[PDB]
Amino acid sequence: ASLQWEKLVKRSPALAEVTLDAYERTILSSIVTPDEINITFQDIGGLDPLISDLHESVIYPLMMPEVYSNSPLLQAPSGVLLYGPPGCGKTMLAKALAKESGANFISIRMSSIMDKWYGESNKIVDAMFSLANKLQPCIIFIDEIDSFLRHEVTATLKAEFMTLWDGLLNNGRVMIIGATNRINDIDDAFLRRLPKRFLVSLPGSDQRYKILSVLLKDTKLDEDEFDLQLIADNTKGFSGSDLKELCREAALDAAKEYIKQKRQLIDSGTIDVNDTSSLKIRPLKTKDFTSGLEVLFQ
Amino acid sequence: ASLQWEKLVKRSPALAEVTLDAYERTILSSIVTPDEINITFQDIGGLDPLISDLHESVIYPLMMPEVYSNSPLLQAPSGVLLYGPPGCGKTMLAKALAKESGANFISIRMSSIMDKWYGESNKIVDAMFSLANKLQPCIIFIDEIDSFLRHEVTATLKAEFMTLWDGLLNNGRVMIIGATNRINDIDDAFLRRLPKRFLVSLPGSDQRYKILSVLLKDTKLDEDEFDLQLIADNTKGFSGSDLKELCREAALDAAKEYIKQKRQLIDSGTIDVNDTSSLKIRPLKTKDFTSGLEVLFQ
Repeated sequence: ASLQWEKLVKRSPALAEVTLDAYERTILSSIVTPDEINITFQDIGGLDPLISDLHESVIYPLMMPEVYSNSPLLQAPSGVLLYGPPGCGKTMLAKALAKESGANFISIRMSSIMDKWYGESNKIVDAMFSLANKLQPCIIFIDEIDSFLRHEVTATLKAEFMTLWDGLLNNGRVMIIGATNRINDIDDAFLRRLPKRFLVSLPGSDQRYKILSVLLKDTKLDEDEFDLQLIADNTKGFSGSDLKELCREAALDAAKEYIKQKRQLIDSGTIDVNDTSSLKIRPLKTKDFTSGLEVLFQ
Repeated sequence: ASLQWEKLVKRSPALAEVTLDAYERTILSSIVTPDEINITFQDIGGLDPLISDLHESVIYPLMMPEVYSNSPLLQAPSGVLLYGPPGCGKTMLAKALAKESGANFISIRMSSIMDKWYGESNKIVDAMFSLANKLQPCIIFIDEIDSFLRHEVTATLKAEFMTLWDGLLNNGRVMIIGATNRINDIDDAFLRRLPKRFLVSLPGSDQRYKILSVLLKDTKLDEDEFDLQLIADNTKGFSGSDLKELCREAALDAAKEYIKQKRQLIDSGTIDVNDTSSLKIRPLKTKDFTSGLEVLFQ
């Protein structure tokens, strides 16, 4: 990949004094430079509500890293998450972000890494954070982040990757951008590291139907008094993560009745404190979702 | 501590079949049972805006752990943070929370642990999560969490403690409650693990003055056009974390002028892209804080 290295050397003259190692050369082919990206923000319609926040969170820290590294009150986010329903253009938006900020772009395909290296894959993940640190400003892009790193070997890679992710905290020039269609399926350990999340677009009635179906797939619903279609039709403006909060509020309403009757039995001397009794959290109803619809504004 | 163990055995009869180890017996003295706590919510005035959220986040998961462990849509928070200005009663509120929910209460004094054990302190921290798991429901209380675990030895304890903190995620019966007067000084790795944060009370004008003073202690302020007292007097309703967002917005306004003039110089061919020029992020002014005052509502 001597041809790839010669171009990045001419862009920043200080790069010719840098030496890669054996594992970093193999990943050098996976690097996309800003002049190779073909898409801009102009080619993407509907970014008007996001342009301002995208600059403050992504574009400015990459173009202007001296300010965030010199100012205590200014910090670049550890990771940025772009999410929306299927067909919102999350992958092209990340490429536009890379070109709009003049930063390099590396797209991790963990399956492509794992299938080629197996047990040696952690050295490829490690040599990729160092390579992104050398080719700064560099955007580490993780598409379909909900499935990123799913047995016991895949758990070793997670603990290693999170250590590397927290390592670039003191680094305004390296950014991790995640993209997903299933925000509710993102590992909680990832979401803790994505402080900035950008809603690309809203899900339609059919998409909100499927989101609620997956959210309630292991929850006991009422055989008579439950209506998925009515709930999905009256949740316009709800995102995937807003619908999860609606299901959380619905289950909370039933759990309140549960603990109210449980206290009534204990405070009336009916049952023991540790007594297992007839108390089972009741199946959810349509009213629990209709009566918790204002969770969207919280 | 055979006397302490006999009381906890009579409260829950299944506990007499449990065996502690050598390190867990030493911590058994540090356990406070609900009948030893003397304070309730009635003895604390001003909790009316917080009572509802305190139940959903702390009291209900501890009294009703079978529901959160049986319901996928219901999860107990990993950690809860109680914060407010000095004199808000954060420590007594955590004790009221423990008594109101009938859970055991262990107060970690890391200095008391470190001073007694030094290098063996990690085994005491480890034997304390297991002891809280056995004496469930148990509240792990961390007061003055901003100073919790601050050289290289104190970093080993952090990585160990965070591993234990993430270990009790699958545990509705063990909760970590942190308290602080300096929320802006909390380690970011802690804040990522405190999803629920309860504002006990608001800081007064004098307290908002000191908060802004510490926040801006390393930031270049204008010699003529800066007024701390005016900003502190007109930030009523701002918390400690809201004042940090105000300082973040102020520094953002100056950084916008910086990157605007930087682009003007590059787009006019005046300077090189990597040219170090006369561009220095300008000292903050009073107007940057007055013009970013609506960050409180975001």
